[PDB]
Amino acid sequence: YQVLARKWRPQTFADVVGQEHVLTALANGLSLGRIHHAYLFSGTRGVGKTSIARLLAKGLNCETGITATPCGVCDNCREIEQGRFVDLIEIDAASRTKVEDTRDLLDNVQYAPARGRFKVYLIDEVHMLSRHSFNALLKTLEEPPEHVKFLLATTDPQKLPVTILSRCLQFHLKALDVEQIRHQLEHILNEEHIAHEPRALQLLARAAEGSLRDALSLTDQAIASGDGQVSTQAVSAMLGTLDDDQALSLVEAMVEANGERVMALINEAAARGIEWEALLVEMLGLLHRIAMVQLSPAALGNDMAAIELRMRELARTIPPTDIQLYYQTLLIGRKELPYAPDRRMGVEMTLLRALAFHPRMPLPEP
Amino acid sequence: VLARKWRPQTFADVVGQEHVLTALANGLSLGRIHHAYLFSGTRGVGKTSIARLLAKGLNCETGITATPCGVCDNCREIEQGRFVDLIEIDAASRTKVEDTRDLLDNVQYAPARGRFKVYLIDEVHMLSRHSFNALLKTLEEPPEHVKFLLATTDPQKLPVTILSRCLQFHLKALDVEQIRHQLEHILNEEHIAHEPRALQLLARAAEGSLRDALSLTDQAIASGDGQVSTQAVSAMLGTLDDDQALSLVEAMVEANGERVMALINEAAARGIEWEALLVEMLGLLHRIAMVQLSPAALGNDMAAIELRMRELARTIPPTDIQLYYQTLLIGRKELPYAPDRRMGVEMTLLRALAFHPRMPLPEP
Amino acid sequence: VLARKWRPQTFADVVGQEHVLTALANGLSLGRIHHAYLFSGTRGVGKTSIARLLAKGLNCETGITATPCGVCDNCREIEQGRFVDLIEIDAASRTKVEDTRDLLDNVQYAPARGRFKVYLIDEVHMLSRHSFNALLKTLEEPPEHVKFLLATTDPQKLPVTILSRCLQFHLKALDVEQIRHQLEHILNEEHIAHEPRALQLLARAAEGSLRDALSLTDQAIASGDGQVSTQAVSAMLGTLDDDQALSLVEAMVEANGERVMALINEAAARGIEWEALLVEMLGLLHRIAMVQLSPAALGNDMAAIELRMRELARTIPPTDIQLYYQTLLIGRKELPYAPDRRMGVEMTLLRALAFHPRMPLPEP
Amino acid sequence: MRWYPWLRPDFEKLVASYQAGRGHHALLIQALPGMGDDALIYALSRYLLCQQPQGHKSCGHCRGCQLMQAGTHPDYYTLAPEKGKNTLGVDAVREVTEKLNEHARLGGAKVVWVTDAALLTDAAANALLKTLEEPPAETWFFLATREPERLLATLRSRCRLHYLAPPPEQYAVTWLSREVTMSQDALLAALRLSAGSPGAALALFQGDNWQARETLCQALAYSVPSGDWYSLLAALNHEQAPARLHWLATLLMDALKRHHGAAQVTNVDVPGLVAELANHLSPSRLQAILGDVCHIREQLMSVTGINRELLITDLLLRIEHYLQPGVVLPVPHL
Amino acid sequence: MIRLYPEQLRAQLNEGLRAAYLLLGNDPLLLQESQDAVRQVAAAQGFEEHHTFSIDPNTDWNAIFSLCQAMSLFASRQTLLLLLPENGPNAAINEQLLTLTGLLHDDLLLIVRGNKLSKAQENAAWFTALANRSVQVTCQTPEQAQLPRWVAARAKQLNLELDDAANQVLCYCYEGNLLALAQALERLSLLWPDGKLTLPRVEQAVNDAAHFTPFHWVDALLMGKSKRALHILQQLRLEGSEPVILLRTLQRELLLLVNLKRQSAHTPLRALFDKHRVWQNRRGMMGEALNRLSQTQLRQAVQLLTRTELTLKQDYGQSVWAELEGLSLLLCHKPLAD
Ligand SMILES: Nc1ncnc2c1ncn2[C@@H]1O[C@H](COP(=O)(O)OP(=O)(O)OP(O)(O)=S)[C@@H](O)[C@H]1O
Ligand SMILES: Nc1ncnc2c1ncn2[C@@H]1O[C@H](COP(=O)(O)OP(=O)(O)OP(O)(O)=S)[C@@H](O)[C@H]1O
Ligand SMILES: [Zn+2]
Ligand SMILES: [Zn+2]
Ligand SMILES: [Zn+2]
Ligand SMILES: [Zn+2]
Repeated sequence: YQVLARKWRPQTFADVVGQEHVLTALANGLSLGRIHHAYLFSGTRGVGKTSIARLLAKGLNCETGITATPCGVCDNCREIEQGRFVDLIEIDAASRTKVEDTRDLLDNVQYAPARGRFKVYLIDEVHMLSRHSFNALLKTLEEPPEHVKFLLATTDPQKLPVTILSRCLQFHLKALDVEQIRHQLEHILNEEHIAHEPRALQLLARAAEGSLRDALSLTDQAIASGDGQVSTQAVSAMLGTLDDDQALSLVEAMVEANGERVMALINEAAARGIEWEALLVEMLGLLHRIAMVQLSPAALGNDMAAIELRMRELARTIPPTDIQLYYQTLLIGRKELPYAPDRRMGVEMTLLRALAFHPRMPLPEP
Repeated sequence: VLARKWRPQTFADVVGQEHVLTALANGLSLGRIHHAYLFSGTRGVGKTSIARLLAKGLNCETGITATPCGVCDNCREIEQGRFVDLIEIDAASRTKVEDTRDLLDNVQYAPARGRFKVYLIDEVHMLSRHSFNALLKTLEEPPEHVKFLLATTDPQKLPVTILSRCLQFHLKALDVEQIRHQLEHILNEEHIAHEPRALQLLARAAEGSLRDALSLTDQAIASGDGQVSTQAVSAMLGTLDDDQALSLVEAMVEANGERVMALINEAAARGIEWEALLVEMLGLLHRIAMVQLSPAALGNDMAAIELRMRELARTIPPTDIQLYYQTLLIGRKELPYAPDRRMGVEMTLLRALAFHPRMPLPEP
Repeated sequence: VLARKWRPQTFADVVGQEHVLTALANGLSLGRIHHAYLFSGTRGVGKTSIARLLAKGLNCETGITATPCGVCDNCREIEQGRFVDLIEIDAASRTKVEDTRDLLDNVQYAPARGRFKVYLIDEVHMLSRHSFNALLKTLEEPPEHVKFLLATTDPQKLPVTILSRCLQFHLKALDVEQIRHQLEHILNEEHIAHEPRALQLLARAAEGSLRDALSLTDQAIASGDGQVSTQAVSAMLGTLDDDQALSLVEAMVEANGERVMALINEAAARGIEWEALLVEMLGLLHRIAMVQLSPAALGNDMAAIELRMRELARTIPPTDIQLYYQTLLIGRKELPYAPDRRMGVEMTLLRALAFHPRMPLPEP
Repeated sequence: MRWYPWLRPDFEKLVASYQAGRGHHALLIQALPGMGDDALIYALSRYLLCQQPQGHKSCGHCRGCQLMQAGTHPDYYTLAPEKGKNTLGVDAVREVTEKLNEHARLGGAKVVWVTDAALLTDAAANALLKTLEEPPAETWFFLATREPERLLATLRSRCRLHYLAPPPEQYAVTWLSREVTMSQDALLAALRLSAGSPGAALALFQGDNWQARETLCQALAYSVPSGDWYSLLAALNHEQAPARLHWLATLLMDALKRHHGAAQVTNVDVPGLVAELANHLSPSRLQAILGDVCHIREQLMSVTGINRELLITDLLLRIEHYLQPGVVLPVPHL
Repeated sequence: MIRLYPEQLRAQLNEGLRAAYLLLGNDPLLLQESQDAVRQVAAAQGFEEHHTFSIDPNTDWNAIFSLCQAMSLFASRQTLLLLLPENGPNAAINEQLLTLTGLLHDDLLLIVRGNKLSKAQENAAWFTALANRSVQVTCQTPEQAQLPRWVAARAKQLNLELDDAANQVLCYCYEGNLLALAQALERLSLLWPDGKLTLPRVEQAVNDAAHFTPFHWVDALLMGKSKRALHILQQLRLEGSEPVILLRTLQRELLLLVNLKRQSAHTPLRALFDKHRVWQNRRGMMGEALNRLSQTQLRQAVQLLTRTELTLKQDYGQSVWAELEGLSLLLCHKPLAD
């Protein structure tokens, strides 16, 4: 039933998120008509590079004329928001199968719009183009026709000659903070009338790395497994992480110095098919928080509650010095994983180390 | 071949993709279906098995169920692949490139036998810009009586437009035990001979893939006598299959140098897999360290060195074993900086040697 | 862009290049006109602007002057770039590689309109071995009525021979105050709002490249929408100095958790390149550690800080400082392996706090 | 290319299976460099590409024997690494793949040879396997690698591993005591510093190289007791830095090797030198030095164009630092 | 081969034209001057065609060799100008030139140009040939004692009253790059036509002119207080200097510094300096450094340079300047242990 990944796909410029500064700059250009021949959009993957690119081509060929506020009904706006527009050629330089469609289209520039004001060329990562067609651009960019405009996007503007960077109007899109996506997703589920446990949103949040598009993609899987709810339990399930309870229930047992419980919970956990690196990412998480409340009892979230009494205990009861050790012990733990002959092993071996090097009850040697 | 033979038939037979079958299943059992599912995953983790198993339940004559009855005609037919309403497209095949374009343009909005025309696309991302839009247009206007199951090993190669229309389900690689524990079952149910190790080795071989893990069991059965045994198997992978693994640790921990050094040279001559050797030592430093946390940690094949393993266990200090383990881990990383993959290995043991309790000490 | 809109039209319109202006102006007042000039310096310092003015006082219908009237058709079409006797050539372009090779093999000895047939070659070091010897054979035999105005950002890649027959003029970058004071003006005459802070956040940013500064100032209004407030300026130009990077160091020695944490929150609030924060910190610690050995250890812009830094220098034992350097240092090294970047930092300071010299936290 | 002797015992049986029917279509030869890999593949292939073989070898007349001597033939494909880069592409293979799906131009047996399978992309590999799963009737593949381990398990599980193990020490030495006269211990060391591959040992001498060594060795000789390692600059600074660096290492490890009582030292050439090291250098200090040396070397190797002088002139001074007492020593990390 | 100075050249030219003219030396302008002085008299004879071929092992020598092999049907002639390598005629070029040594004819004037020749290179078959027909014009940058005199003489021909003290300052900056000195003169000619270059006038023009060589930075670092040092650094950025060239420049002087300090009791600072041969005045300054840089301070400075150099080429563009700054401060005060 309508995967938000589509239902919240940005339509206007207003719909985009937090990237104001880089939108304001496009709000002007389109309003004052100051249309340059080339637009560059740099950024990690997951940032609305392409997305914000369409929102340009939706404001260039719009029949309402060149607007910053396109109308969602005109035949041009609809087809643009469906990846199928006669003057919107979408090239993926990173594409292997389309390499010949990449070369032939850049050497065969059409100097006449078939249905729109201008002819829009959307190119995903141009630094990945062939040495041949790459020059096809160079020349067309030096002396570009009036109707043909360009929209470039890169995962790295560095590997792009300074011969082209200087010839375009760059725009760096910063990834989005955790608590920003955390906020969006909340406002999206609240506005879709879906139940939802806070703890679980932050998970979907961080899960998608500063990538709202993705943040929604997951939000959907969660909703599919959660049977219409985003519950920590459905979420943590998918991510294959630990349900705040279980993470702390290890730590608790790690501190207590009793292997058994630990190793036990690992299985109990390996049972649920965890993502080994994350059984540490999640402990480290808590350890962090603990020693933080020892510095300011105030430093405690608002959903931590379900585990709060326990957070506070550990905190008030274990030496910050100490905690700074488990934290670091697991930390360097994560570190080695890639080289531990098995991601589980590494993860078990590592808690043993903690246990072998516990500071109140280490493992004994006859 | 075992791989084909043990293709999942019911969800209950799919190994380690729960967050998925969980959804899908929950999807079906409540008539809540979508029109485009996209399955991302590395090699032989279960993509084609799950999509195929979904379609099997979507069309089962018994009803839309997450539990294909598996005896009605639609199910039997889906099992042999002869299901008119199970259109399997290989977007990676160069041979049939034409049939692809043709059939899709000559779409069948009307299913011939089952309640849904199910299109199953393998490696979707490798589609011709043309197909991409041909499809995309059908996804925008999902013809009812139709569902799209997409499977890719690299979802990113896909156009955000197609992605967005889809319900995305990622497929995680299978932990070792998981794969190995299946091989066990398999082999039993098929009444074949097998030894623990060969099963360990086999699992470790098919990097997180259960498909490679089986197809490898086949070649291994084919290799030796119809018998998945340590020899037979390491005989394909050319693995050592010799206690020098351990025979080497022992020395290291007594600070025998002469011996360790010795042990290696004599190992060089055989033609060992250097990195592989380390991997094994850490391996033991673990079943050991773990035998120490609970005297049950030992397991299946090491009943062959039980005594030895246990001897280390009770004599070397838990604390000290970490440090060994850890040092070797490090050397495995630096394995490629050293000019010689062996100087690397030696460089590394001579390292855990000194950094021992009482080992070699300085002089002019 | 204000870049073109404010381009100098008169020698009185050029920012800080006096030693070059006075020179050119005077050699123009006493009819002393060489056969070829060469302007060298960095990006957006005014090489091009002075070359164009120069060409303008030479072809002023009012006569050869240090003050082109600016209203003659000679001055107007040169301003426009549409002057028959102002052949501009780019040795940097890839596209005009032929019109750059031919315009020199066919020098035009007789002026078409004004008194001179001036040429202007940007980045003259970018010519082809061919075009070089071409311009050499021309300056070796300086055709009258034919002047040469050269510009380069690297007069070293030029053969000595050519550099030999020219009169070089090194342009200096601009002062940060020479720019801030150039904006405060350009702004106040265009009736736009601004805060003294913003103007300095901008000038600095421009690395002596006035061109850039302005090209940046346009965006800051584009995004600030009219106003040139610090907020909008810093928006794109991060908090470039924030004396908090240090406030954190102190907050740390004082062992004022509340502030440390608080301060990080304020940095995170803005969002900074975490690990940048670490190196910054470290490096302070590192100078403070220096300072306390040879006090004359505070470079150029240490001035604002000066007192703050010194205070630490003295008030904190060289040992405790090494402890911090180290602790801090180590936290960076692990940063990418922290559950999350900020956490990684918080969690690393927390380290220091409990592992603090004096003031460390307690247990009950 | 140069069929050495030791390649007969192995060439014998291998052909024995191609003549008896028990030949594997996939032959992976794990062998050192200059140990003969090269010639044994070319050799076998020639036997299989013989129209009228005379028993153990070819006749030299037949279309096959002729086209092969000629070089170009219709069934001998060479899948070397892309001329330039240092890897093999998925492409090269995919074209040579289908290139077999069509019958033999000479109607008989087709043959493929790979330079060093441990040099293809994870992609270039798999592309291959599917070919080996579906073997193209009476055709023959030959893969060779230095390290069969770095080769995809699933892959290497589709071919027969053949260990072209090197010959006894005495044999190799003798075989070299002929190709070049040198003190037999300089012949041994020349062998050991080469994993035992005679051919390798051969090209060491075969330049001003092996004397270049001597130059260095001498240096250390003084550099060790003197405490002056900066002087090494001389011998280590140069185009062959890596190569030489690798030498300074070996010795180093020999010192450690002695420190523990190992029965085998590589540079048997100069026992005086290695013992002197195993003196003014506690175990733990070789360790560090062996460390920086294996590292720095590698930096040069990889980092396109560092300032060799700088690097090496830094390594050295620092070593000296390690020596100074009180100084604390470098440990492997992360 | 009449050996003579630039100045006697014009005189010699008169008496007649000789087979070939060898312009040897490092001074940019004398070479130029002497060069044009030659051609000025050739085209003035019948030499319209003028050619110039640079000697680098990678040249297209068939072009060259065959261009003079040909006598012309219309007696048109030429002026061949060989540009000797930077290092000069190696072993393979002792012949390549020996060949064109017996081809010359009164209608193919040879003018070779390069930096002086080594006693050895001056016996290479070829030179010994011209040894009778030709003439060599010693073109070398005048020494520290005549350096100012030159500026005085020349200035005077530019119709300039350059004061002694104003002469000195100029001679102390751009101390040697005759190129610039020749420049700043015609430039100053321009600032004040019919003006005088008192010490106050020049000294400011030069002061404000504010140009710094990364060599200027280094020299400061040579125990000179960091103040100027650091300034010259951020200044050295706004002169668009590449950091790669700053690194290796300091290296040469920092390494040189290691040896020297290493050779105390090896040979008195004296004898040593000559040995390395960079000691041009720098001797006092080099010495001064070698008195406060501890054997260890050096290394530290060497470890850092490396990190930089490496960090520079492994994450190509991590803003090295940062480190350089620290680095310099190291070469100016006692150090620590991390
Ligand atoms: N999760 C799983 N549970 C049980 N058996 C599995 C699983 N994954 C793979 N297998 C076995 O591996 C064979 C192939 O699995 P597939 O589902 O086709 O894998 P895949 O992820 O589609 O792989 P490709 O085509 O290489 S991308 C099956 O016939 C099974 O025998
Ligand atoms: N010294 C200056 N005084 C006043 N405005 C300047 C000065 N330098 C640059 N500008 C502004 O910067 C723009 C470009 O300056 P140019 O003279 O073209 O610089 P440049 O030194 O030739 O730079 P390149 O082409 O990048 S090397 C002008 O149109 C001015 O608005
Ligand atoms: Zn519209
Ligand atoms: Zn059924
Ligand atoms: Zn005018
Ligand atoms: Zn034959």
